[PDB]
Amino acid sequence: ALFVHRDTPENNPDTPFDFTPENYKRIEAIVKNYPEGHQAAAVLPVLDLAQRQNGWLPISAMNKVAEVLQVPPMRVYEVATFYTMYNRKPVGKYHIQVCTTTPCMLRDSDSILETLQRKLGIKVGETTPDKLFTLIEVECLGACVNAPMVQINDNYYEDLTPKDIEEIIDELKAGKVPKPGPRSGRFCCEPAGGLTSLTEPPKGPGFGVQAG
Amino acid sequence: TTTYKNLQHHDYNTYTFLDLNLDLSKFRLPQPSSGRESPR
Amino acid sequence: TSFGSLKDEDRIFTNLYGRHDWRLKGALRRGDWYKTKEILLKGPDWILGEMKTSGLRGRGGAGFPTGLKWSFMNKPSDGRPKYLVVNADEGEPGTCKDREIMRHDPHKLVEGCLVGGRAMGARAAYIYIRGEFYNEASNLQVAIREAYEAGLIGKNACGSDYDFDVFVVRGAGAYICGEETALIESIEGKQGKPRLKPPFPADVGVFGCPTTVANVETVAVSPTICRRGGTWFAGFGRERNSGTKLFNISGHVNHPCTVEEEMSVPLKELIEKHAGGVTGGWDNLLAVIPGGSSTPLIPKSVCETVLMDFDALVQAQTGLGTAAVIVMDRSTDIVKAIARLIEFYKHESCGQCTPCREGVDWMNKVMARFVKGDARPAEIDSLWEISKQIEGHTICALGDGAAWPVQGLIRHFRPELEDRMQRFAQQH
Amino acid sequence: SNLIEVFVDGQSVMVEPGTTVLQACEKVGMQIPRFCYHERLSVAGNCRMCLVEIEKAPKVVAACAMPVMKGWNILTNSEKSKKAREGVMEFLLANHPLDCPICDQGGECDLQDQSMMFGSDRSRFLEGKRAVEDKNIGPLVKTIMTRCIQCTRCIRFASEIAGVDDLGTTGRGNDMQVGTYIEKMFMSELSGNVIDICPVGALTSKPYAFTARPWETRKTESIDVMDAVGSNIVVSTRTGEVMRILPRMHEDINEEWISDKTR
Amino acid sequence: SGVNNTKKWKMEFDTRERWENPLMGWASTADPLSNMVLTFSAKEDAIAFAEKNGWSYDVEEKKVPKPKSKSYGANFSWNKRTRVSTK
Amino acid sequence: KVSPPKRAEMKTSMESLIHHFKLYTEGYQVPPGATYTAIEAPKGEFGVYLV
Ligand SMILES: Cc1cc2nc3c(=O)[nH]c(=O)nc-3n(C[C@H](O)[C@H](O)[C@H](O)COP(=O)(O)O)c2cc1C
Ligand code: SF4
Ligand code: SF4
Ligand code: SF4
Ligand code: FES
Ligand code: FES
Repeated sequence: ALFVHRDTPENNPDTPFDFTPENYKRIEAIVKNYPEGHQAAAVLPVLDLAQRQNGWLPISAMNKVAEVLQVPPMRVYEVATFYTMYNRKPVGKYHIQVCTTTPCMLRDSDSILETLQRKLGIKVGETTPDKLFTLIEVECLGACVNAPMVQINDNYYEDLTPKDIEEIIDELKAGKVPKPGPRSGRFCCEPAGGLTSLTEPPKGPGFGVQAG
Repeated sequence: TTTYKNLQHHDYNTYTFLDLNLDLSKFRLPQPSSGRESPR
Repeated sequence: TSFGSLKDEDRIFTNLYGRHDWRLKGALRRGDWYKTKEILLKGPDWILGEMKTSGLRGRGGAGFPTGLKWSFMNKPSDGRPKYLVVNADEGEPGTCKDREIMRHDPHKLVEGCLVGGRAMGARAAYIYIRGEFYNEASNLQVAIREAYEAGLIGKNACGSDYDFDVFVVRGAGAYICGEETALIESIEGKQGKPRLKPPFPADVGVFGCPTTVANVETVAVSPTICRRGGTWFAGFGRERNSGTKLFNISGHVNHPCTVEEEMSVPLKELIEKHAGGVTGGWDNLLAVIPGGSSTPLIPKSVCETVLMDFDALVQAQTGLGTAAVIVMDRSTDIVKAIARLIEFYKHESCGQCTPCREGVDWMNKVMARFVKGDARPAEIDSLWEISKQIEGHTICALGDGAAWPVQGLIRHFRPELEDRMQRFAQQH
Repeated sequence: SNLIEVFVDGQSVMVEPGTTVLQACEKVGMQIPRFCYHERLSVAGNCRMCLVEIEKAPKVVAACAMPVMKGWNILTNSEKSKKAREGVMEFLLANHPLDCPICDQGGECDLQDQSMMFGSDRSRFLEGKRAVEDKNIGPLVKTIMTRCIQCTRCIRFASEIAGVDDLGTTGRGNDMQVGTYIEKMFMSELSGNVIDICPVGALTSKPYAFTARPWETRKTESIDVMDAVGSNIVVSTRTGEVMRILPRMHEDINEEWISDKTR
Repeated sequence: SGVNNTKKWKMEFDTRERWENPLMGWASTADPLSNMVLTFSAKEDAIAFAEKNGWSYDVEEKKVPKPKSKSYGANFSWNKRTRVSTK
Repeated sequence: KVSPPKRAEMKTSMESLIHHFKLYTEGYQVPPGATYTAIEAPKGEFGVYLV
């Protein structure tokens, strides 16, 4: 949030972090995904590769990327101060970020914010003493249709009522990832109780070929 | 059919994506070079 | 004419919200990869020939013409390769369309990077995509490996000379990266800071090499628009605004949907026929938006007679961008909503243009004071005046997307604000 | 002969290709305002102050970057080329902290004028400004980055004239803030030239922190010593004393600037 | 970055002692002819003015800046070495 | 630019501060030109050939 470092002990440039050799071998696929020159362009997934080996990209891990790439270290922070997907602070296990833009707000996301806020202690943007949940008020998530919407570090839970959020978190605390997907039965974005467009088996190959 | 056949997107880890491109490098041709190694 | 029905034979993005093997072995069942040989071998100049006759305009925010856009690079060699790019970054609040076409028919997308790649003449296409679309994007690489397994890509476009590959790149959740150019720099591994436009992408782009920054629809339509249209496809929509379109609907509705119709349908039927009518009735429907968010309002006084052409809406003072329709009913705090959009663009913009670092954030504070009503009314035409100081004063058209939601809000709902100026004025 | 007819309120100018509208207008004298641009640093339109209505266009162009094609007539004093500025400077002056008397660069501000010359009288801004943290680069260079204007005229110095790549731009929106993400000292050669470059008095020289004010100077033009380059200098006096060292422009020696030792 | 102080041919004169007034700390002088700016319009006229009063002129010539080629796109080269960072 | 602003207004509104900082250092920046004004004071045609 503050977009600048303060060299704490747990966030100093000598912390324990280093890519396991399984991850080195993942890099050389990505640097052969981009040309010989301009090998400094892999910063987005590569730096994200660390985000998945651990949350809370430390200052040291950012500086490691410069070592594998021999890019200037400052050109690493530029990316990591910019994009919201990354996490630089110590984050929880789940990182339950939520939409609050108009269409999802208009569909009573505040209640999804209240019921979620009402039952965890985290107001908006801080941790639990268990270090599991780190609620965030984020803005859009693409699935603006299935209107209430959250995210669990890659997943998508949608069309969820204030009642259904309770159904979720009672599982995550001592269970599993409970079926990322919509509720109310609509498959992905069906018209919620009766489908109207396809209604037929589509045409097979070579239908309507224009004499090629 | 009235059954959701995209079911195979729930049991993906966080590494599942990039693990695929680990395979793809064998199915792929080689790439250009700008002459330089980098802008140095 | 009185179009708008679209007998389902002409569904072009079939398996839109469906099932039955989105994976390979079932996209072929729907019509895919069929005559890609001679679709590819016949020639590029033929393809750009047909797509112009198709009347296929842009499907992002500008509605720019294709063919033109792609024929900007049918050039001869210059020394370095030709790439292709796709805005898999949905972005806007309402565009879930490309959270859907990615799965449920990935192969159609893959065609256009291949077909359109040679129709310009390319070497390899990159799909940047929103860094939240993990499982979404995961559906691609499954489809794309199997392409290589099928000998469809890699040294042989279905057994041809045009070597090609479909690499995918993952973003990190930034709406400006959905833009035409910062996209390129994000893909380049930098901040999503755009460029200026004497260096068009077609003369210089990614890796300093020329590009065609397409969007998802414009390419996933390419296979089954070039083997099945060019003149037929033009018959749909209207003259300039010809084709189909993956509309999308959200907000104050019975059943919000992702429907696609014969393009330019009248607005009323999209809420009546499909995606069942607004809650309550039609003393409701207070202030629809046609587009996603970068388009202005419409106060229901025209929403009867709306015709969803790109250009007929310019009489309506909107410009159909992503066509992610939003609807709003009577019982709402509308100025809270439209102000959220400027709370949206505040958290979002790259922060490079001067009149977007502190035009957007400047409007954010003002509208936020209008929701409480403790302002005064003389701002209401000042705030207009600054909205005009950002139209043609910014690199990217976000300013055009950050100004129009306001100007439309003001073109009609001036007096709704005037009330709150009085309501507080009673409160000392 | 590799020359293009170009018009500036009727002038019949001829210019090489790949030239901006500035390098044309600069011939005559229609000197355009500038915050993102320097005559020697890379081009980057971030300020968006050099706007102008090219004739027969609904849209204006950032003259810093837009090259010049045949038949183009400019209107520098149009209504639309001043509305494009009275707005801009009226944007910059909404997060700027009113510190001119505090500011080291009183008469040496390239913003105070360009708010007078082309900015309006009144700042209708009435909401509330922002703030930014102050940095600890080193003893040469003070930092007031509450008034940094995100111009990128510094960070493109290190990356193209001194080869350091440390003074990145951190963040987005108004919340963006230039400076290192970390606590590092930019004590290398030519680090002092960044003071002459930042037109704002955001960063400036700690020794000449507040010792004087520029109109008070009696400027004498003289030559560097202490390295065998013999570059040129502007010396700043005050009542028979010395307060600053400043450079002149000779196109062969250094180019425009000096090294921190002799500064 | 402003350059209107050019276009002219100021003819200031050399400097001499500026001692410190021992009472106040003030600075004081003997030469009244020290703060003697004079704006001219062409160098060919300046020497004619100073020779007309016999003063040993010492000219410095103009320093015109070159016309430089600055192509925005070349910041974004494939081949070349000007590939900037941070946009 | 031709008058100093309200002292309470130079103290919050930025632009009014800058002008206050340049009015009272640099000033108006008149155009070139010339006049011969006049006014009948008690003496008579008091006037100025300001240039
Ligand atoms: C702020 C901003 C954000 C944009 N975001 C997207 C986006 O997320 N996805 C997209 O396809 N286009 C986006 N655009 C519009 C793109 O320029 C457009 O999609 C692209 O040019 C494709 O043009 P086409 O329709 O001819 O293919 C955005 C434009 C602006 C100004
Ligand atoms: S308008 Fe805003 S988001 Fe677009 S380039 Fe300028 S600063 Fe960045
Ligand atoms: S940079 Fe300094 S002198 Fe210039 S306007 Fe800001 S505070 Fe005043
Ligand atoms: S410190 Fe000065 S030169 Fe650097 S970005 Fe800020 S205003 Fe521009
Ligand atoms: S507006 Fe809520 S997910 Fe997009
Ligand atoms: S002065 Fe030209 S865009 Fe900044």
